[PDB]
Amino acid sequence: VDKYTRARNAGGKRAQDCMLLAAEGDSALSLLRTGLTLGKSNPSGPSFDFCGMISLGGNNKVLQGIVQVLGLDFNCHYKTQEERAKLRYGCIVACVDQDLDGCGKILGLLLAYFHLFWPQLIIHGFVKRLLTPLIRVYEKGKTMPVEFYYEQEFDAWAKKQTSLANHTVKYYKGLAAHDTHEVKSMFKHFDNMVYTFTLDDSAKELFHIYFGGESELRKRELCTGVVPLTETQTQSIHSVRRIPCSLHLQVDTKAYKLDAIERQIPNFLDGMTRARRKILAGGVKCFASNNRERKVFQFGGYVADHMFYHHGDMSLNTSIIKAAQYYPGSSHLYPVFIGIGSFGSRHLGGKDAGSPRYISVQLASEFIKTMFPAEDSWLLPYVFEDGQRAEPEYYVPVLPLAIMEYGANPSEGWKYTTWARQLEDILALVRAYVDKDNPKHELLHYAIKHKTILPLRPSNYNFKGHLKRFGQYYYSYGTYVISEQRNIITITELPLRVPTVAYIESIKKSSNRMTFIEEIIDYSSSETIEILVKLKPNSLNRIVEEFKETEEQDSIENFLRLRNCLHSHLNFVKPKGGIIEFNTYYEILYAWLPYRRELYQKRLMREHAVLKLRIIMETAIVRYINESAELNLSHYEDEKEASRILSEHGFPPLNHTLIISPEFASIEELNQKALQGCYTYILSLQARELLIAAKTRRVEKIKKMQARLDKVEQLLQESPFPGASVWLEEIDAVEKAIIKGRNTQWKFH
Amino acid sequence: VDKYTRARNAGGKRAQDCMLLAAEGDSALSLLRTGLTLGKSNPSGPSFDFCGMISLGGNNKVLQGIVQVLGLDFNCHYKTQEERAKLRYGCIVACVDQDLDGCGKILGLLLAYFHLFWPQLIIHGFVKRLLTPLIRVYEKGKTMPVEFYYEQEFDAWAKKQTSLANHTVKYYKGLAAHDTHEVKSMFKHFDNMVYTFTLDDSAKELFHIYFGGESELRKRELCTGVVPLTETQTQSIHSVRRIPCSLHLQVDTKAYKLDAIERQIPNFLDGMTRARRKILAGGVKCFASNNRERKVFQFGGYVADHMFYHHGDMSLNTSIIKAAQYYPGSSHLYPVFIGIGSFGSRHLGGKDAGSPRYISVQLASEFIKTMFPAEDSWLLPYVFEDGQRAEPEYYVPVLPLAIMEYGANPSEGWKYTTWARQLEDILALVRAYVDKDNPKHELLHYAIKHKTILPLRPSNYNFKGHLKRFGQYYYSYGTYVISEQRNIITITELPLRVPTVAYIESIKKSSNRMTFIEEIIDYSSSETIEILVKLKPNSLNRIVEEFKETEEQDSIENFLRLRNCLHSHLNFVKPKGGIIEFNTYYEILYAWLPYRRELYQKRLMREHAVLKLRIIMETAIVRYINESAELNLSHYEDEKEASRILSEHGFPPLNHTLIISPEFASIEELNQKALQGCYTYILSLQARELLIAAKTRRVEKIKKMQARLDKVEQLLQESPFPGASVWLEEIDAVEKAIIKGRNTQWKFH
Repeated sequence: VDKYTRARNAGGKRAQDCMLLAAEGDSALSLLRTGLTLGKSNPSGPSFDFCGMISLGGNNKVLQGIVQVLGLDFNCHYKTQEERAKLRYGCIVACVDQDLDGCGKILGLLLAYFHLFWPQLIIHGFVKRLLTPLIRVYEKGKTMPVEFYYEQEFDAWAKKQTSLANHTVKYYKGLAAHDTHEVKSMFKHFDNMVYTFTLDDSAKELFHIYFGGESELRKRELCTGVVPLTETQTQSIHSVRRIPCSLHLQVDTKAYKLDAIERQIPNFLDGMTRARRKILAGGVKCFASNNRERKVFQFGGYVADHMFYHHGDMSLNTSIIKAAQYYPGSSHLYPVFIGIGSFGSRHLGGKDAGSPRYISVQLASEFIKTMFPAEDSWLLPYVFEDGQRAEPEYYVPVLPLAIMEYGANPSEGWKYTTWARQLEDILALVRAYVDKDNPKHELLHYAIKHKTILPLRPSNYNFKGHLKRFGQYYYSYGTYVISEQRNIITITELPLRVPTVAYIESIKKSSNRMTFIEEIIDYSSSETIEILVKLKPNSLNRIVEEFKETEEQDSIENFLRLRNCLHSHLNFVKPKGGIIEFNTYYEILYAWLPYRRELYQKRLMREHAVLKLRIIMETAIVRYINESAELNLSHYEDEKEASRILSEHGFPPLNHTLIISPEFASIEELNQKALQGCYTYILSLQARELLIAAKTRRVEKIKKMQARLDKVEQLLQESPFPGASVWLEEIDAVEKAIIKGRNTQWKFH
Repeated sequence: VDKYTRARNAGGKRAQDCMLLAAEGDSALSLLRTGLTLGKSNPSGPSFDFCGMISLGGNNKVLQGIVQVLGLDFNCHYKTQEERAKLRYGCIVACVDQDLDGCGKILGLLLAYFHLFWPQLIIHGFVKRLLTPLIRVYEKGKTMPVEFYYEQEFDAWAKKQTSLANHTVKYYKGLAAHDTHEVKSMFKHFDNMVYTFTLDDSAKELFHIYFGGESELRKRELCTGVVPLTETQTQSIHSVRRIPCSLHLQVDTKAYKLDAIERQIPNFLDGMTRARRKILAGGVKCFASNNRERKVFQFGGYVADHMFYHHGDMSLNTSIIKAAQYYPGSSHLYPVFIGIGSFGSRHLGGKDAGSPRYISVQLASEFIKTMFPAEDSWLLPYVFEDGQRAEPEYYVPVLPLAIMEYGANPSEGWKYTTWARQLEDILALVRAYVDKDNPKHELLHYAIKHKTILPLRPSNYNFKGHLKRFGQYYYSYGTYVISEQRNIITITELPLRVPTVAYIESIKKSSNRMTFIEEIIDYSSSETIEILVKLKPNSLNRIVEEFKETEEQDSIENFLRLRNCLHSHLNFVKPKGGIIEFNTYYEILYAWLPYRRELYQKRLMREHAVLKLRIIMETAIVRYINESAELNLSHYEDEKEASRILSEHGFPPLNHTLIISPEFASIEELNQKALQGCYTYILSLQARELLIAAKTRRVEKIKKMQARLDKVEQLLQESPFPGASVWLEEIDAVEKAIIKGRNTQWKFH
């Protein structure tokens, strides 16, 4: 009875005709109230005579709320027609958003709830949804648009079209996006919009997996991607208006389950989540003209406007602030921004940063120009947020960046914990893989059979303690000095990633050792540690007898808790989709190596093709320079006549815009679109560089481009793989930028 | 003992030398820890030997926390030197932000707390603050900047300068904005930065007013503006490093008290708060090139980036949504945006809007182009957020917009409630004031002596009920029909601004009238009301005997609560600063009328001056066209030589950039800057329009501009005030845009 509008004929004699429109949220209910009492404007349509509304967004108080209005009995089983004819409504029709959230959450729980208790209602048809168009394309002529209920049904349409300069493509992911014209239009044919769920005897196991525990089988299920619906499946759905449970659950609620765990766990190619990749791409795009200081809320507003960030601002502001912190033992070891201001210190974990009204930010632009090179950002797959081009799917850096900066996730949802690796020990291994004159190039012999002779040990940069390997795990230690005059113990270095004030409180709470120490003061600097622990008198002789001299840990380093264990949970997201757990750090590096050399081969192949057709166009223009006298265009002022004349004298037609600036185009689109254009690389000249003193320029340009094409053709013939000698120069420029940044305190003066 | 670092010599024998740096927040404490243990890099500076730190997170647990570390006794009075020499520190030194918040809140409460209990400590000097530069200007040459502690001390500096093309002006409103170089630089001279508070025997009454109740005297105090410090006062403060309590409280904590009540109460010129004025100016700036659709979070990100909005996004998103709702009885009656989507309905108060990920927005551009005309946005005073030009101080519309759209504030902080006024009754009164042939132009005879013959009654648009005046107040009524067959009462119209679902719950809670009715169902449309109240049998004869037939209210309209009283609290903000309460709606209109005609006079005077110097420049160029033959500049290729030659032949030097585009410049800046420039309106020609076929163009342009100057000179000589005939045409275009919008449901097709 909460937000429930009762139908007129509900519970009476014609209660087998009624529907119960079950909307999620509260704006969907406003759309339904607009559509149901639409009036005399459509006589053949629904109304409140046979439709009632109830809200959702609640085994809770809400799922016991539709039971009270349908008259459902838990003890019944509803097998025959006369036994399920004592319900107060004919069916339920769900009204959810077309986005990742509504069809994953509300429909998924409602179907699982009906399958758990009354599975004979999904059979014979009682749970229905209604689906509203996703994409509408509007012509500049006619008023009735062309509508698509799935995105693949739009991709199969617009691929077969001409230039879409007269069409407006418009996406509708939520029910609050439909205008009054088109919400009036959807309630013309309300009955051609209601689909029915069915069972297929695989839904038993699939409802067992995704809902109701069994986390082992969910971890076995979410390892692969989200395979979208094929063409014959969508045609078979539209033919009979019946959708199976297993297709909707596999496609439309696996995708929610993967969307929820992809904003916590980072991709393993670049080490970023989705929001951090938005921040990096918006920072590359923002600071490209002038590298001027922007404040943090202004750069956050830029990223929200231009990279389509729709999850609040305080998450965005703390992600902008968190990335640019450079204290000892921070999350980023190679930050992508420069923190002009006060971004917090090591003592309370970066939580004492300034307000984002006051602090500023700017790019690194010597690190970020060299780690993520700009001529490979045109070869990466991108995401599309409602038809507009946002951030890429994944960057591929030069050096394996998922194991270089160490960070965890600040939640107890999913397990993820990375400790950094030695830069001097990843560079030796990468340059053993790439270079052929590097004497340890038998790495290939044990990159397959795992026979590993080069090491990867943890970072120990910005760390004055010790790291020791005890059997299987590494341990970090702190340092201390003892004054045997006035018995103050001075703590000078805590172990890795341990903030100071939480350490002080952890000594405060342990009462078995608070009964020895008297007073404790933190006189530390902003980046070093100096803690005085003043002990009670006659204490040092008996704390040795309480806390024993173990070989792994002496008497003081368990008295003051100066030992840390480096547990490491390596759970990552695949590029195509899924979840992968790795179990050593060698495997993350091995996976990274295959992907990067294919970007070297792709961008060299792309450059080779573009140089081919640049040379073709410039040779054609020089040939027009030679015999320009035999073309009296002064009386050929009609464009089609000069076009037909130039078609006779062997000149090729060229799409000159796509030759000058190939913008995110692939190799095959360059091959099949650059030869279909007009003759406006000749018939659009200034007639100012047509003389002799500019022909030498174009002959020299052809000379430079031909030499560069010979250079690219000898780069693609190398050993061990194409583009190898390009990638060593990139490694050297990266490590010079990192070395120039480490001895400037990452300010780059 | 909460976040307290004990000074090293505190409480001992040299405890008269120590300081207690009391920082607000937690980033200030990181700055102080960076500065105190700065090391051997300055030997003559503070350290932890004689300085301790304590935080001020917030008569509480924190103000009893500095008592415990200073050793303050409530019963003592601390009059003589030997009685205040038993404290554990020498003084307290406050470290607060230079912004509106820190110096208003934390210093204000700390000074009031010390004045309430130990007033003999402010005398003889115990409460000190620390002053950090506000503005630094950096030269492209030298490295040491020029520093300013007050803003007036910067305005008196930069006014006396030359062109600031080699200086970078940089503002520091918060303590987290100081870089490493300059936080190291401020701790060189730490002792030239600590100022001491003193009493002046007016602070007794001023501490009595602002702190500790007495809201009557605060309402009497905040009626005027915030008069900033004069030059001789700041020089007298810097001479002896003593600041009075009364100057800091009057200037720096009145300003916080006015900043807090200026984001709730709107200005009376335009009817907007500060955030809504940011949204309007950013919407005018965003949708100016192409009036496309932008989603609400993208337009919010634009306003945060370009108009300097620093108060979160959900306040901004709900203000963008409330600025475009157009249901019956909404806040805006003339919304400034067009709501492409679903922005909520009248039934639950417009709080059932869509998510701002999905809904879109665009400008009105026929209303907003005519109410706020674009050639007066260059004559309004603006605000400056850290040296950059944000939103104006106040718009001045055409029609008095504070009394046309009715809205309240959704809080119990300050009283503000406006009910709209009849458009047909404000237009008659404004056009009686402006026009001289309008026969009721004796409005001037009783705009002074208040003798009022034209009325202002409430709106009754989008309202099907009744409005009746009973003595002093207006009352709104609802409608109903009674079926004497099956005793359902059908409610068809609720009174003004009353949402439906809250009305239903208000009938549900009253148990003395729920004992008669038994069902109540809501079959309303999106914009009309239809509620069925199904009563128990034999009920209608006795509800007449419970609820009497008063002349003001019959038996049904107090049974169903269909009567509303129109209380109206008219509290507004002045343009200069302050709080004004008005007590009728005539007075708001009278105040608005004087301001608008001075903008007509200002923009006509501005246009007159610009046309004068445009005619001067174009006449000079035509004179150069005449005798261009007598200037052989072919061997005068040196620019200074041709400049000195053109200075001889009567040609005036003109700043041509400021003549072509006068950008926010006043009349006197046009008069004293347009005559000091170079001769590059002649010596920068294309030499393509120098021939005969372009001289006719410039002679015709001089003809048009001379006719327009005669038109402006006869507009400034009118009656009753200059620019009167310009303002009637604006009223007619406004009311045609409003009439074109009311019968399109404010979609403007």
